[PDB]
Amino acid sequence: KELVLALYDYQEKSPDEVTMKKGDILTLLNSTNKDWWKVEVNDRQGFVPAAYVKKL
Repeated sequence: KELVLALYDYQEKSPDEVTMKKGDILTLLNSTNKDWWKVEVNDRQGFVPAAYVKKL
């Protein structure tokens, strides 16, 4: 498993993005990009800014 913690709220702005709330625990799917990481947030998958999450 690889979990991350949402440090901030983020509202999706494009079709490949997903929304998260501060304090959400997300499943990390792909962290190859330095700026945008692919995560699973409940049942949805998509990108959020890498700077806004913290690896656990």
